[PDB]
Amino acid sequence: MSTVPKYRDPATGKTWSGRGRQPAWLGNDPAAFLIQPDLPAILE
Repeated sequence: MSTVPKYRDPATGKTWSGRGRQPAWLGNDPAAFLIQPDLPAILE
């Protein structure tokens, strides 16, 4: 494992990571579906 998700579509649950060919759902407003640290990165 060497990469991590960056975006997640709220309509279908699909994900992307800022690498390779960009998704079709990405091509409208990137800020709407970005993944964010809603909880600390020190949790399991």
